[PDB]
Amino acid sequence: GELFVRPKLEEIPPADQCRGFFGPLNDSLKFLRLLDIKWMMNR
Amino acid sequence: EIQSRKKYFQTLGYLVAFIYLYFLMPKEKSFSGLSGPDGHWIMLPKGRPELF
Amino acid sequence: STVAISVQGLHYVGTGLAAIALAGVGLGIGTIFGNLLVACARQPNLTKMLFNYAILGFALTEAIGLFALMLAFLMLFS
Amino acid sequence: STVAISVQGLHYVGTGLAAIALAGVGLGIGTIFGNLLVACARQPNLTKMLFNYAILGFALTEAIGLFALMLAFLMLFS
Amino acid sequence: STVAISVQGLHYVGTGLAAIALAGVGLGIGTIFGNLLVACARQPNLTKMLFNYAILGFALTEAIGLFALMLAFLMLFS
Amino acid sequence: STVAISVQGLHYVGTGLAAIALAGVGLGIGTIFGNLLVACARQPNLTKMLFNYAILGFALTEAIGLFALMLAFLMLFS
Amino acid sequence: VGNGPTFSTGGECMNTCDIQNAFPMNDRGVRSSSP
Amino acid sequence: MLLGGFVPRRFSQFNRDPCWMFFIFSVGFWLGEYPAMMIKYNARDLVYDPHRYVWSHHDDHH
Amino acid sequence: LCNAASKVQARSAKKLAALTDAGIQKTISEHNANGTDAAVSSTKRYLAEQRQLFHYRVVRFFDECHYIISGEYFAQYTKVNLIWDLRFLTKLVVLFLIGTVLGRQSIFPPIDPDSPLVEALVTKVNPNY
Amino acid sequence: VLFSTYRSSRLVSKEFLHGPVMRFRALGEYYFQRAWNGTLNWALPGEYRLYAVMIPFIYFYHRWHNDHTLDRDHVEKAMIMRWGGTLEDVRKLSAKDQLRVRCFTDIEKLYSAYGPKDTYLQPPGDTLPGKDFYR
Amino acid sequence: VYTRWKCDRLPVFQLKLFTQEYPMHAAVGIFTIIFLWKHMSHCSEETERKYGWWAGYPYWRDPIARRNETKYKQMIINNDVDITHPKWTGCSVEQLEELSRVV
Amino acid sequence: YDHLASWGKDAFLRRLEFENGPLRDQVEAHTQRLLAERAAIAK
Amino acid sequence: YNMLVFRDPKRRPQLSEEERAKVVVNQAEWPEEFKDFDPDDPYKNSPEIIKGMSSWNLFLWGVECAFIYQFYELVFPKSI
Amino acid sequence: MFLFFFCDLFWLRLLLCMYYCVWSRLCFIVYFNCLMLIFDFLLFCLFDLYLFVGLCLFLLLWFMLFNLYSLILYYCITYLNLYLLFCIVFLLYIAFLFLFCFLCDFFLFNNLLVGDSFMDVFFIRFLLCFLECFSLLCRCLSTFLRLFCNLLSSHFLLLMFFDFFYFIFVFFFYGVFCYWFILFIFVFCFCLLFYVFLYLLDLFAAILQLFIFCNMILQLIMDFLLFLLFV
Amino acid sequence: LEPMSTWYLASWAMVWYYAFFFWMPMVWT
Amino acid sequence: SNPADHFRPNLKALTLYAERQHYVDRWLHVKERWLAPWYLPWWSPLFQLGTWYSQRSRNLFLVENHLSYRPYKFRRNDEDRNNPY
Ligand SMILES: CCCCCCCCCCCCCCCCCC(=O)OC[C@H](COP(=O)([O-])OCC(O)COP(=O)([O-])OC[C@@H](COC(=O)CCCCCCCCCCCCCCCCC)OC(=O)CCCCCCCCCCCCCCCCC)OC(=O)CCCCCCCCCCCCCCCCC
Ligand SMILES: CCCCCCCCCCCCCCCCCC(=O)OC[C@H](COP(=O)([O-])OCC(O)COP(=O)([O-])OC[C@@H](COC(=O)CCCCCCCCCCCCCCCCC)OC(=O)CCCCCCCCCCCCCCCCC)OC(=O)CCCCCCCCCCCCCCCCC
Ligand SMILES: CCCCCCCCCCCCCCCCCC(=O)OC[C@H](COP(=O)([O-])OCC(O)COP(=O)([O-])OC[C@@H](COC(=O)CCCCCCCCCCCCCCCCC)OC(=O)CCCCCCCCCCCCCCCCC)OC(=O)CCCCCCCCCCCCCCCCC
Ligand SMILES: CCCCCCCCCCCCCCCCCC(=O)OC[C@H](COP(=O)([O-])OCC(O)COP(=O)([O-])OC[C@@H](COC(=O)CCCCCCCCCCCCCCCCC)OC(=O)CCCCCCCCCCCCCCCCC)OC(=O)CCCCCCCCCCCCCCCCC
Ligand SMILES: CCCCCCCCCCCCCCCCCC(=O)OC[C@H](COP(=O)([O-])OCC[N+](C)(C)C)OC(=O)CCCCCCCCCCCCCCCCC
Ligand SMILES: CCCCCCCCCCCCCCCCCC(=O)OC[C@H](COP(=O)([O-])OCC[N+](C)(C)C)OC(=O)CCCCCCCCCCCCCCCCC
Ligand SMILES: CCCCCCCC/C=C/CCCCCCCC(=O)OC[C@H](COP(=O)(O)OCCN)OC(=O)CCCCCCC/C=C/CCCCCCCC
Repeated sequence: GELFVRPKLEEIPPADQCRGFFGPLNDSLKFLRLLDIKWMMNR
Repeated sequence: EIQSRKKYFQTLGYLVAFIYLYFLMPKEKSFSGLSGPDGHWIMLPKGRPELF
Repeated sequence: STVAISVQGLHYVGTGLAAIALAGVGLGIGTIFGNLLVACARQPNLTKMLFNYAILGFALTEAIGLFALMLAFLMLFS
Repeated sequence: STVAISVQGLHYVGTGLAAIALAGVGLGIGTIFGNLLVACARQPNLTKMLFNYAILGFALTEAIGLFALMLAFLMLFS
Repeated sequence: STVAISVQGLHYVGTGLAAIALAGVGLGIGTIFGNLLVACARQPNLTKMLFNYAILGFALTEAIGLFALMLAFLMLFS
Repeated sequence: STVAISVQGLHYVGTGLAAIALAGVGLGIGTIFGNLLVACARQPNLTKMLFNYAILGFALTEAIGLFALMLAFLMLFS
Repeated sequence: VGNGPTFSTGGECMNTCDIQNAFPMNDRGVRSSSP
Repeated sequence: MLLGGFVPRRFSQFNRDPCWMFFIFSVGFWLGEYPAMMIKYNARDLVYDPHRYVWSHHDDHH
Repeated sequence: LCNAASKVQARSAKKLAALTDAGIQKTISEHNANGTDAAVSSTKRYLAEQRQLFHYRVVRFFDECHYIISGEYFAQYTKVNLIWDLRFLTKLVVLFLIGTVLGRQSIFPPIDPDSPLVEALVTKVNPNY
Repeated sequence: VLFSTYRSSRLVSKEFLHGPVMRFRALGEYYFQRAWNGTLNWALPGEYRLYAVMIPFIYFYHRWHNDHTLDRDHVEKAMIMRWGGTLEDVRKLSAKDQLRVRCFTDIEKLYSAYGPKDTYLQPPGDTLPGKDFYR
Repeated sequence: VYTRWKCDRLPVFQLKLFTQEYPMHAAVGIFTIIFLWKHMSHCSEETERKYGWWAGYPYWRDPIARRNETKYKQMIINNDVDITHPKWTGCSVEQLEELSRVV
Repeated sequence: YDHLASWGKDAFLRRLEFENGPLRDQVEAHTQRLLAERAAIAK
Repeated sequence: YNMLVFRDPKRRPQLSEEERAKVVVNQAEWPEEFKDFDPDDPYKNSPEIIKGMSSWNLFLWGVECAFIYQFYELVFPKSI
Repeated sequence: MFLFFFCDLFWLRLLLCMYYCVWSRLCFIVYFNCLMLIFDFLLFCLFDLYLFVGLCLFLLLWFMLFNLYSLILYYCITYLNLYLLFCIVFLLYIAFLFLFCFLCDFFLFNNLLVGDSFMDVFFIRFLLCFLECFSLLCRCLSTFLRLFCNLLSSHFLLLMFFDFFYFIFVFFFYGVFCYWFILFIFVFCFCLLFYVFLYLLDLFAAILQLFIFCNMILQLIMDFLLFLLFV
Repeated sequence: LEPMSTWYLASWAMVWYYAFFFWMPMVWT
Repeated sequence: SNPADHFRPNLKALTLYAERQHYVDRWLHVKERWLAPWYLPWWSPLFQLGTWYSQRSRNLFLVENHLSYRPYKFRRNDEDRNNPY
């Protein structure tokens, strides 16, 4: 529809804010980000 | 000029084709076999005894 | 085994089903004229253009009903 | 036992069922024109434009009926 | 005792029943376009936008019919 | 006496009857989008939210249609 | 006068076409069928 | 597009243009072939084929 | 039953008044004044003229035969004459076919006793026809 | 270098067959190059007389082809199947008999789905030959 | 001035049209042609009998059998095939002669 | 367009020349007067 | 007027009533084909393409051709 | 198997050669929207958005030469086959789709993921993306199916009605000389009315179906066009 | 129905492919 | 049935038959004849275009190990569902 402008480096939220199937995969669970498809979709 | 001559010849050719198609050309594979071909095989091997 | 059966009266059944296709055709025509009246009440000066469009709608709906009726009469004579 | 039975008349029944689809199509077309009238009496300056869209709608809606009708023919001629 | 019967002509009935589903699709499309005609007469300036959404609905309403249509073939050619 | 009859062509009828369920899903989607068009003209400033809600409703109706298709395919194969 | 054709029009009315300004208008108010 | 051309006002004027002359000839053929079929196919001496039950298209396509 | 008759009479009267032929109007007025029938008078005049022109037709036939036989007709042959001759040939063919059908008093040729179609004659639904 | 890619490389003179070509163009232009001959996507002209001439001609030649090339096959099949199953058997009949048979086929065509069904369904008790007559 | 449609000859314009104007469409069309001739270019004898004839298959002369007979005769004569070979018959020549004398 | 000269003018072409020729004003006046008279008679 | 779907074109007036009223009609200058010109019947006095060839004659010619087409085989049948 | 046959356009080809040896203006086009994609001025597209005009015009001419003239009795629609129409629509639709895909711009497909960030990505948005990707192919299939079915149904109906009219006209016209002549005249008038109505309906439907056939393709193209604003 | 058939689909489609690849350029020019 | 028969091409002229084996072999002979000369090295794109895809497809056919039976492509009768032979 309309033109798409890529976000700036400062406009991209941090990875820790993203949520997985059950909950955020923060520290001690970072390596589970690779396996969680929903977390990757949200990211 | 070029297109006029080309279309004149094309018109004559199409006229001949139309007459032949709709008044002379028989339909293939007739039930009685009095008109049209029944089909035949092509590209059959020749002079290749080792093939069989 | 290889049994085979032909039934005669079945063409009465299918024909009847096709007649049901005229239920929504009937209705539909109804609906058009319904709306037409309201339109002629809302804009009474447009009593002819609206009539023409209603006739067009009836003609198309009647064509559909006629498509169905062809089957209904054809199965009844098969 | 094990019998391979082939009934012939069933192709009528199915055919009739397909015609029932038209009951919707027909009705649907009517609905369009219904609204068309209510739309022409609400803003006549757009009548022509509206008419065009209606025709588009009719052509899309009718298309569906044809599908059903095709099936009927397929079963009626087989 | 155990008797196994294989009727060959029953797929016509299932095909016709599947085709019946197209009535709802046709009616839905008619409703969409009727509402479109009414809406455009109310907010003409945005007509184009409305049209797009209408088409979207058609794209999301015809697809369903295809599935039904699909089943018909899967039973009509089998 | 006791007869254990197994007819091989009855799943087509069940598949068609299940497929009939899509006549409601299609009409529901049509109603959703018709109301969406009517609402956008009424309050065009909220087009995106209305579009999102209509998409949600379509997804739910499509889920119902998916359940119906699951039953239809299960009967068609099993 | 002869029976020959003239500048093609395509069956269009130049008094209401999208390029009507390209067709000169005469005293009677009828736009020409040609440049 | 049906924009214009010679249009006869009535039957008697179809002979004022060669194209409409051909048209009225064709219309004569079209409408007059039906009476001929009435006479030919409703004739007293027309007899059905005795062997009409030996074969029919209905058994062939079935 | 009476309104329809009045309407038909009125329509025909309007059409009769509409025509702008001086001779037709004059004859109609004269016959209306005298109370006679114009159409029947026209028919009688026509038949009288044709009765008095029979030998004119014979003389014309012989003159035309001489014109054709002498070759003068083909000397000035044009496309229009070709069109007329094609029309003439078509009428001749159609008349020959109609004459054959009437001569045998049957649309189709009669069936011979040795033909296998005799059964069809025997199995007529209605022997009267 | 062998053949030119440009249409300007003429193969004949400008005056080659000028007369016949001009007559052909006169035939084309007289009715078509007119203001009222505005076509719809080049397929439907505006001149009425083009319809009046071309619809009958198209129908005529299509009908001749259908009658003498397409339906003739069905007619011959009916004649062969109903009167021996072989071409020689049909040729054993006279022209009048063949005429009768072909006209009965025409009757069947005109009835189609609305005529009486006794033309192909043998009523019980009928004395005429059946399907196993030649078998 | 130069234009492709007016100055180039027809074959040249055809190549230009389908190479610098509609190359993807030409590619897809060629793809579809290959698919059709790879998967939709065969018809069995039974299929021909069912649907391959305008008025129906004339069993009373069986033209398919005649066509195949001509084909096989031509192949045998041209390729010098010994149809009496044991692989074709499944038995030795002497056994074939014995069978001929028997029947 | 000399090659068309032999074809002459058909009835429709003659009518168009008559109505749109130098006598166009007279034909327009006569036609409009006749139509007005017929309309008055109809009413 | 109409003949089936073929409608006779009508020229739009170009003169105003004031200018039109000042026009003097002189039918002596008109061609013999168009005298007492009637928009509802402009070709009443138009000449026939072929003298003596009526429309009914052509219609009958077509009817006769149809009769020949249907009846020739009844008189001159041919074998298969 | 190689079947040699010919199309039913040879006379029309002859007429085209005769009547188009000289130039003529075209002012009426069945699908005019292929020429006017942009309605707001100062908007322009870097994509070749007018590439479809030539194919559209040729397709309209071809389909019109076949479908419109098929109303004449015994005229044959040579291409009337389901899979052949599938091939035609496949060519056009997939060619344009591959033109957009060869662009190697993945952001062009961002709009396939329907909805906003509020909606759950896996259970709502991704299923909508699946349905939309399915809907593209379904649009292709529906286009070709709709073109095939309209012709087939219309001509079947015409054939059946013509057969009925022939039957009653030939085998029941004698009632004109009988005491039940009024019934036959009523039926005959009804048949004439039905004849005219069917012919008008078919004439309108053929053109409308060509319009929609071209509109589907143009809609495919328009779904992926992006317009820049002149400054 | 031949419209639903495939036993000579390739030869049948050759008509469309010839129209597209050989006749369209002529109509174009 | 009869109405359905009206939707057939009306200008069928000739039908030719050819075995897949025969014309495939002839095509291979043509390809070998044109790709044989020394002035077309095996590493040229033209030669690889001619040969590699065909080799790959034939290899895929040879490697195939299917648990089901695929009936012969060119049987005399392929209309009977209950007879793959
Ligand atoms: C198998 C073999 C069998 C063989 C059997 C034997 C064969 C015969 C052998 C000889 C026998 C002895 C001789 C007997 C001779 C009798 C005839 C005779 O002399 O005639 C002269 C006589 C006039 O003589 P006259 O009185 O001295 O005249 C003085 C002047 O000369 C007057 O001059 P004129 O200027 O008036 O000249 C014109 C005049 C003279 O024209 C003629 O001479 C005509 C031709 C004469 C011969 C006719 C023979 C008829 C025999 C039966 C039919 C055979 C086919 C005839 C074909 C004729 C084609 C034109 O025209 C007429 O006569 C017109 C008649 C038709 C009138 C039409 C009006 C219809 C109105 C309907 C309205 C309905 C409204 C209902 C509303 C209801 C509301 C609830 O005319 C007639 O008798 C006319 C008879 C016409 C009968 C037609 C019947 C047709 C069949 C029924 C109709 C079916 C279709 C339509 C149905 C529609 C639904 C309702
Ligand atoms: C400065 C020198 C002055 C000399 C003065 C001389 C004056 C006196 C006259 C001289 C003598 C006459 C000269 C010829 C006149 C020709 C007619 C004429 O005037 O035309 C107008 C015009 C006059 O020239 P121009 O206007 O001055 O200049 C033309 C422009 O420069 C460029 O034109 P363009 O590019 O715009 O268009 C050319 C062409 C487009 O270009 C081409 O077509 C050329 C390429 C075509 C190739 C087709 C074959 C491909 C096969 C596949 C590949 C095979 C590869 C094999 C490899 C090796 C294998 C070992 O356009 C067309 O196709 C449309 C026109 C078609 C004409 C109609 C043809 C049929 C008429 C039938 C009438 C009779 C009916 C039957 C009557 C029966 C009665 C009972 O001529 C042309 O347009 C040329 C047409 C050429 C068509 C060739 C078609 C050949 C088809 C048969 C092939 C047979 C192969 C057999 C193989 C067997 C193996 C076993
Ligand atoms: C000397 C010529 C060059 C020699 C070779 C040079 C070196 C190699 C060149 C490149 C080779 C490519 C190899 C394959 C690459 C990948 C594609 C693929 O899968 O291919 C499958 C297969 C090749 O098989 P393969 O993979 O090599 O392995 C064999 C397998 O065992 C087979 O397994 P299968 O199951 O796939 O087998 C089924 C069947 C499957 O076969 C097919 O599906 C055949 C499809 C043919 C496609 C043609 C493409 C061009 C179309 C142009 C537009 C036409 C529009 C429609 C016109 C209709 C009316 C004519 O395969 C065959 O039997 C292959 C036979 C191929 C014969 C090609 C003959 C072309 C004739 C063109 C006629 C044009 C007439 C225009 C007249 C106009 C006049 C104005 O088919 C093709 O590759 C077809 C395209 C071949 C193009 C060759 C080069 C251009 C044409 C040169 C000859 C021109 C003759 C003109 C005669 C004019 C008479 C008037
Ligand atoms: C074994 C028996 C024989 C058969 C062998 C066959 C071998 C097959 C090999 C295997 C092939 C496998 C694949 C087959 C796939 C088929 C698919 C198919 O048919 O699709 C439908 C599809 C239908 O297309 P369409 O829409 O009807 O349009 C194509 C038309 O051609 C119309 O389209 P268009 O109008 O757009 O075309 C352009 C047209 C533009 O318009 C024109 O140029 C007008 C003329 C049109 C001609 C073409 C139409 C033909 C009409 C019917 C036949 C006419 C009468 C023939 C009389 C025969 C009498 C026995 O220009 C031309 O046609 C250029 C050629 C002009 C030739 C002019 C010759 C003049 C000679 C003058 C000589 C004067 C001598 C004087 C001496 C004086 C001495 C004192 O067909 C095609 O697309 C073409 C398929 C061709 C595939 C290639 C076949 C291989 C080549 C075979 C050539 C055989 C030559 C030897 C025969 C000898 C007599 C027995
Ligand atoms: C833009 C809109 C165009 C609308 C055009 C409207 C045309 C109106 C025609 C009125 C009736 C014409 C009757 C013709 C009779 C011919 C003789 C005959 O027997 O026919 C009977 C035939 C068939 O009649 P039938 O079915 O009763 O035949 C009986 C025959 N038996 C019993 C053996 C079966 O009539 C027709 O089929 C006529 C239908 C015409 C429908 C309109 C077609 C329009 C599309 C083609 C346009 C062509 C223009 C080409 C111009 C050049 C292009 C470059
Ligand atoms: C009565 C029954 C009725 C059934 C009806 C069924 C529907 C029929 C519909 C027919 C009409 C519609 C057809 C639309 C088009 C369909 C297209 C299709 O699916 O075709 C697929 C088919 C697949 O081809 P294939 O079938 O040969 O696949 C080979 C795969 N093996 C070897 C494992 C068997 O495509 C073709 O037929 C064309 C192939 C040649 C052209 C492409 C070559 C390049 C390939 C690139 C990848 C691989 C090589 C490496 C890269 C390149 C290196 C140089
Ligand atoms: C390139 C050939 C090298 C070997 C020598 C071969 C000579 C053979 C004898 C030829 C005698 C007749 C020649 C007639 C004049 C030919 C002129 C010519 O080539 O015109 C091409 C002209 C096309 O013209 P345009 O495309 O418009 O463009 C032309 C200008 N750019 O083509 C034609 O019209 C066809 C003319 C064909 C003539 C004959 C050609 C024969 C070629 C044979 C080569 C093979 C070797 C032969 C050896 C023969 C030994 C006895």
